[PDB]
Amino acid sequence: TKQAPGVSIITAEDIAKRPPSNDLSQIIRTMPGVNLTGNSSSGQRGNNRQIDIRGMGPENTLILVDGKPVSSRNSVRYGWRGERDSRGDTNWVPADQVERIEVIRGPAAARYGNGAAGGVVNIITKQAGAETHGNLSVYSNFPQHKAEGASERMSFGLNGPLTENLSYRVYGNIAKTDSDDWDINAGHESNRTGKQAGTLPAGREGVRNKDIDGLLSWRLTPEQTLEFEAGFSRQGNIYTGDTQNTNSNNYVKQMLGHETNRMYRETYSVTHRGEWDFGSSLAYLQYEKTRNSRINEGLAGGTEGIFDPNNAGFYTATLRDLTAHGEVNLPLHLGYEQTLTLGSEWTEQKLDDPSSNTQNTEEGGSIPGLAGKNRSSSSSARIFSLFAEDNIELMPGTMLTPGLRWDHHDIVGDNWSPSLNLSHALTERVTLKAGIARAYKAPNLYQLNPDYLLYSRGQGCYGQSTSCYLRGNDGLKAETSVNKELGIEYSHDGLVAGLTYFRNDYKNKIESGLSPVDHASGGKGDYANAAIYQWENVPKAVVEGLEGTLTLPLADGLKWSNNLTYMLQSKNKETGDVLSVTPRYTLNSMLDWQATDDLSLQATVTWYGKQKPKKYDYHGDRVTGSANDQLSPYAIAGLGGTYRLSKNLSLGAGVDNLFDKRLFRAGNAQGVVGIDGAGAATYNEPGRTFYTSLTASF
Ligand SMILES: [Fe+3]
Repeated sequence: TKQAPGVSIITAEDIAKRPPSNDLSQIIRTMPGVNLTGNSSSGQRGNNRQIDIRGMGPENTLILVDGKPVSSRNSVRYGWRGERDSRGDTNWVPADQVERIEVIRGPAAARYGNGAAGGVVNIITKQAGAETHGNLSVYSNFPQHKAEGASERMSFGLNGPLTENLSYRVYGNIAKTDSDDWDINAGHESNRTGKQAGTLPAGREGVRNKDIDGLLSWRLTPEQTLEFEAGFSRQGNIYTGDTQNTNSNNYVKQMLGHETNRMYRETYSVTHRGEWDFGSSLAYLQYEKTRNSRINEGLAGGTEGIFDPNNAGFYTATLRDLTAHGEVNLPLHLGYEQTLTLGSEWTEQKLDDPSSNTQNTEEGGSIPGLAGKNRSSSSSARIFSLFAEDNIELMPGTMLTPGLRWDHHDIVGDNWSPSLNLSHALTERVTLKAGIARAYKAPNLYQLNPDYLLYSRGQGCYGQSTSCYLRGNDGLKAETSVNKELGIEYSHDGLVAGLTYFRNDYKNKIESGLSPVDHASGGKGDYANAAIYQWENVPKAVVEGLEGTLTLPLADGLKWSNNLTYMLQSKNKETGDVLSVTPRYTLNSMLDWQATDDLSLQATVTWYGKQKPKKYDYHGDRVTGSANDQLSPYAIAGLGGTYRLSKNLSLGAGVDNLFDKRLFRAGNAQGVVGIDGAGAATYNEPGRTFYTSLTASF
């Protein structure tokens, strides 16, 4: 089945039948335990939502492609409020070239090591066969309201042998998602007075995609395969006014409709796969080079994450990410039928950022230890990792799975991530599952680099109105989480019913500090001698909720599926504020009618529960007025079909958001001077949208 406790598979069939516009996030997010959320309560860049597992935030969601980590978003400046001006890392593989997606949440994901505290999404691509196969895929959508960005997507796939032991697979994609009109939020905006009069919170960023992958699979022996692949992707945005704080200047307006960031993402990977009597071997080298070219932005206060007119033009941040992976697997007939997996891992992140480390100390006074001018462009970290997993069978149907992961981070120090997963046949129809693991987060190179410096005159300073600096902290402890999960599932003859409880106890979540640890010396006027805060480790936080699935076969022809998220708690236990803002619940329902041999018809509904904004502002003070505004529960319905003309040719068509339920980004969550808060109204919900699709394949 497509749901067990902790885990979800999305198939190619699934992707086919509920096509995403462009980014996979759209379909990935319908899994139990998954939200589409920011990393923080700020609401900053809040139309740039990413995949969240169990309310742990997107930085704790590890994206793999064919088991190889995607780190590209680490090339984007990590801001005061724990957001990046990033669209996330799910738009690198084109929808129609995906074989399947694995979503692994909580204690079952901790093994994957660094940044699987939320969970792991593994995007798996279609591979070459025995014969040569190919495909050509087209999708085009059509919003009812012209404001809203339409999407167009053309991908090709082409696979097979060339020798009896050589195979290849290639794909290409071209896609475009029109940005929402600059003014789509007009009249829904938060109340904006004085200087900040006129200003608009922005709709969805557009994106242009170009993805090209090649693989060779070289099988030199019966029991030896060697794979080479290179990947080339490019995303360039279409700007529609977005800024950290929703303020404007002239440069902003100049760029409306223009490309203001481009990511180039290049991957080369060597993968050797081994299978003999004693068991199975797998090891790879990936080199990921991300170039993040974007218009220079301010780093101070309300100037944080707006285009800086003083210093106009592009800079380029460079991420070199190097990953090497080894495992063997050993069956052991030891009384207990069991299987044993041994592994090393090595990673290096090199970050060059020419712009992030260029906040100066003129207005706030200088900081002992930190040069005010031409501070290093370099951060790096290496993690070395050992692990073993034992997959024990105690008695046919029971499985006990203990594992130890050990990580050496070359700055933060040693981590021990132990794990244990039980699954238990209570009946041939019922399985009880329980898991407790300590998952791992290495601080990001922004949080960790004491040359990385943000400044506020006071509007963004915790526990005061005076000027303050926020500084990187190479002393930081890693984030750990003890993810508990207890679940039950009935599964028999396409009747599936499951309910999981999850609680993640969240130690040393890394966040902008609350207390000053120093005061700067000198500078200008009332701003002189600013406070120094660091990135610190909040001692305790908790998330808590429920995952449900129910699948009823109404007839042979007819399948009713449901996935449930219910978010019980999300508490920073220090401040008492929320971690993420997610909907109180999420119910997805598909009806799948196999209405003929050839035709198949789909109805969908999503219910989103209430959404509540953060309680406290940047000061730690209780928010007031429209900063408290919540989002009411609402639903989104869809009808679609796939009508299959032949073995060679299939067509799709349907409607997202049948009833044109629309929402509009009013701004960020809290008030600043001149810009009333928007509470939970931080994102744009798209309206009615027709779509059509075409797949030719052999
Ligand atoms: Fe300010």
